[PDB]
Amino acid sequence: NKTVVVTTILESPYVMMKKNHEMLEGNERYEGYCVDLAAEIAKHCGFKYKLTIVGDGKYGARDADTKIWNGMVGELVYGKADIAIAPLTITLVREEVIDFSKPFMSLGISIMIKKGTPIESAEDLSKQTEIAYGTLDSGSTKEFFRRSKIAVFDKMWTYMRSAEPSVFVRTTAEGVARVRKSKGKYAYLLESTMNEYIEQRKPCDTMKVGGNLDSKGYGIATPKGSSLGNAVNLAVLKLSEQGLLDKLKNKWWYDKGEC
Amino acid sequence: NKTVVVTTILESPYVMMKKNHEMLEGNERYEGYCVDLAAEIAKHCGFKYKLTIVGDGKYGARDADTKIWNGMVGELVYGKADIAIAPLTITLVREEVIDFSKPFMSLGISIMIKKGTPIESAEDLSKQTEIAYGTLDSGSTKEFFRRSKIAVFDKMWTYMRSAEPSVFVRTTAEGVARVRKSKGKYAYLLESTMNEYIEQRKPCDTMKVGGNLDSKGYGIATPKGSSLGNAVNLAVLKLSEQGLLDKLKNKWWYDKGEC
Ligand SMILES: CCN(Cc1cc(=O)n2nc(C)sc2n1)c1ccccc1
Ligand SMILES: N[C@@H](CCC(=O)O)C(=O)O
Ligand SMILES: N[C@@H](CCC(=O)O)C(=O)O
Ligand SMILES: C[As](C)(=O)[O-]
Ligand SMILES: [Zn+2]
Ligand SMILES: [Zn+2]
Ligand SMILES: [Zn+2]
Ligand SMILES: [Zn+2]
Repeated sequence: NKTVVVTTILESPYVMMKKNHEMLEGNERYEGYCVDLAAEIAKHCGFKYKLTIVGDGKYGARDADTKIWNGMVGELVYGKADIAIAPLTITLVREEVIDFSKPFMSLGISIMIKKGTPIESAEDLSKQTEIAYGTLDSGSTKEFFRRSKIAVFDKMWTYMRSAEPSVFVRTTAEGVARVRKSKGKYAYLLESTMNEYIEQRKPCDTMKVGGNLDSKGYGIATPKGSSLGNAVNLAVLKLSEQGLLDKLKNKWWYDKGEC
Repeated sequence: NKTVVVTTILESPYVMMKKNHEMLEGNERYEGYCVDLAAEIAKHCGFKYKLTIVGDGKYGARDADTKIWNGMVGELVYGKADIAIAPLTITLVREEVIDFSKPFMSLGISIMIKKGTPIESAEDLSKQTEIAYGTLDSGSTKEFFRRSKIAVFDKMWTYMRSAEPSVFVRTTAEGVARVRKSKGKYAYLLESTMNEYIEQRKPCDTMKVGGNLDSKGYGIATPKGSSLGNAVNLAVLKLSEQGLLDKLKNKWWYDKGEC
């Protein structure tokens, strides 16, 4: 019986450093939605675990011409972690190389603007040029636009992939800072979950506008054919049905919202 | 190469008899979201199929005494069908005996009222007796209330399980008709998908009120360990990422709206 290595990512409010983390040890250094969820999954499946932050700070993408997976997906694919408990989006290209539980949280790509920005939709972004816009790198949102055959989204991708300087950012935090610092001249495309969270945080100067561009979910991921997969899947469904996932969302998004 | 037997259920707008069904044969008798979905799934997985309407007209529940499954779930469990393509809710007790694809559509339990009924929430229903309320039999909504430790819902189940005359119905259509003819003295608990569909159909006298009580999804189901399960799962994700599922939702819900 071995300690399960959990890969996750510093992404608020999923996993964050506790204020006093320096004086704490192991799993106690972290807090957030996925820290709470990991404890519950492990309890219900009966395993001990170690939270580890993914080394390259990425979600997971396959390099073209190198074909190596980076991020949390890479940690699973190459045997460095036993399970990923993170806001990791269920996508076809990932499900081909790793296993996902049923989803524990729903989301869709969405638009973040600085308040007052003259934008209400993706169509709006696509039909103008004054306001720049981009996505996270090495994630499922970038891939959505890269692959889309829908005219509005193809138009946005054609713009974003060629825009200079780059409209892509390394972390969600970078995208949010760029929105806040650009006086309305930058909009950020990110998952509704993260958008909704930031909307509840000081300085309360951003907001989600328009509907979501797609509809999908986060899943708990394991290496393909892992024996952990079945129990983890059943645990997600149990925690869903018992209302835990709704409680955790309220706790980390809304209960202590600052706006 | 064998023709795949698909079990499904007559439930609008998922599977409906075409107006001219009496002169049509086989799969062409039927239309709707799940008829379209079946055709897409079959094309991407490369099989031929026959749509069959579930014999007992039920989704699926286990008899507490005999432990025998009925409905579509039973047809899969006992080898009568190869796959279920229907608004079949992903649940823990079901996933223990059959396999589900990743979800193709989201839903939550919701309240249907006759327009003008003084009800805004589940909490409202629980705190009164003038307006009776019930659910579908042999489905996931009934099981939700039976197994709910949440205060308001637990209170609701105690009322419903002992209600006389019975507040439970055999079909969604029976529930809706009961709302429409009870002059506001019956409210129906049903999935948001079906609620939102009915609200857009003549005679436009019903309404979805309040938020959803939970958050979950429908999946394509296969018997445990079936060879079809893998391909079906990937096909759902492909259709999701293509925007096809969104297209079908708009086609059958809102393009066909008449209120
Ligand atoms: C997260 C709660 N859901 C809803 C949900 C999640 C999700 O990824 N997608 N993708 C779609 C395409 S429709 C949808 N609905 C859920 C949870 C467990 C089992 C099924 C659903
Ligand atoms: N959740 C995304 C990362 C965030 C984004 O791409 O917007 C993923 O799994 O790649
Ligand atoms: N979709 C439900 C049936 C409808 C309901 O229970 O409200 C099921 O799979 O059981
Ligand atoms: C397994 As428990 C009810 O202590 O989270
Ligand atoms: Zn620190
Ligand atoms: Zn628990
Ligand atoms: Zn197709
Ligand atoms: Zn009770």
